[PDB]
Amino acid sequence: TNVYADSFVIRGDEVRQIAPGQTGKIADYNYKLPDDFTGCVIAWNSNNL
Amino acid sequence: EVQLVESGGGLVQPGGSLRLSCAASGFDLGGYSMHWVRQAPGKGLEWVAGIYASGGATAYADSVKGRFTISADTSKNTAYLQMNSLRAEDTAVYYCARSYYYGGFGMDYWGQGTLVTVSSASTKGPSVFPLAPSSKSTSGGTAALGCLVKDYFPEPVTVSWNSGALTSGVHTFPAVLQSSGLYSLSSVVTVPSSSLGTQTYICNVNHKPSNTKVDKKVEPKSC
Amino acid sequence: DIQMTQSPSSLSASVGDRVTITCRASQSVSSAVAWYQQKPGKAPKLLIYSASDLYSGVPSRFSGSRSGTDFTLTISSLQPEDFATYYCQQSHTYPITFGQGTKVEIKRTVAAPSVFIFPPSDEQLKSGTASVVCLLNNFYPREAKVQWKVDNALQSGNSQESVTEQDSKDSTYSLSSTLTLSKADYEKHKVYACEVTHQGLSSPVTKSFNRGEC
Repeated sequence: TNVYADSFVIRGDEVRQIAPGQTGKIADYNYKLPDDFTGCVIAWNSNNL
Repeated sequence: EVQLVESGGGLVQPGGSLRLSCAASGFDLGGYSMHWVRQAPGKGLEWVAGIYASGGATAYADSVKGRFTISADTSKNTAYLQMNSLRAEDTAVYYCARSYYYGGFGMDYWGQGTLVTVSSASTKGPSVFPLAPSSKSTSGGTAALGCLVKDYFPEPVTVSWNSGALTSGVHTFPAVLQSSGLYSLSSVVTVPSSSLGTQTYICNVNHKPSNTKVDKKVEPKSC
Repeated sequence: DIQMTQSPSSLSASVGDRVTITCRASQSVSSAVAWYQQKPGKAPKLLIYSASDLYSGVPSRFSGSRSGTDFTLTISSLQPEDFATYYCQQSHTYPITFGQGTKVEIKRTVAAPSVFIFPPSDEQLKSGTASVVCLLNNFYPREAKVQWKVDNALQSGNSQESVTEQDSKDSTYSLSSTLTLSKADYEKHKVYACEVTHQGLSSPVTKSFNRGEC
């Protein structure tokens, strides 16, 4: 019906929190995906940008 | 690499004062709060004060309120602690540390700490008393000679035996403070017991701040 | 004025074992708790900030989590360099208050001390005072004490103790207890004794002397 492209810039150790069913500073207070989430999370180091 | 370099420690008489400094390198002060933390010998950490470098505003712990004042200078890129009307109660290692913003973030990087001491006795050299060995049978066939290093101020005192030659079997305690306002520590040397009448066992207590030492011979007593 | 209660006061775990330490604020402090490690002669170092965020330069071995209002520091697998007293502070609001510290010990084989007693000597008594000294050498674990007796009665309020640092290889330590008497008090009793007790001693060591003996 719809596709949503959500985006932001995080630390390397935080890529592990961008998933459904997670806990951690981002997972609890900044960005969440639902336990029944249907989607893909892609992340890439942008140190030169 | 980030560095916090402390300076300005020393010995202060009750009612006196001392200004401590902590230089920053590899980072600015702006955007961060500079903090002071006190650690009395034998104790954990206590917050003293904090200043927001980009603010100029400060906050203080009740334990130092009124008595201590802090500041920071972003041109010099250094933090300061002004301690007035110092008491024996204020003997501690004084640390500098950094955190982001006014609060909500832990202190990340710490300097190494400078010791400040206060006492009713501004200074004393040590004296040393003997401890006799057991003359009874022991486990392993070992025995030990020792001494008590007493009534000195300030701490540290380094203790070794036989002018630094005997480190083997040497066990020393940190000093504790006595009712005299002065420090004392115990020490022993444990060897096979027949060695106690063969080897040299002199307590060598070294106290650099007063340019002094005590060389005390300890030997078995007849008993 | 929010205080930090910590438990256990000390924990024993071997190298490769898992360590958990709990910090309990007396009031709400949000998620602004920070954990520190300190070595003798060195500055404290931040391990964790904002409850669960790992600090740069800190190994991944240090991690933690919150459940309800309880925050726990976990060392996933102890290394020889992870034995320290760990401390909590609360940065949420001012003043910053620190806890007492939780000590992590190596969990070495437990054993009794070599025990020596030194009755006040004639030479020591020249001061007009008496000091009875009992030493427990090279034992393990860190927890130990001396119960003193006089004329086979228990003593109280007239003793002091000091404890040394743990050995760099075996983490053993010595404990030294003393009694303080004026010469006049020394003269009022006949039998003095040191009762040594701790976890590794199956039968308390009792050392004793008669007044004036050695």
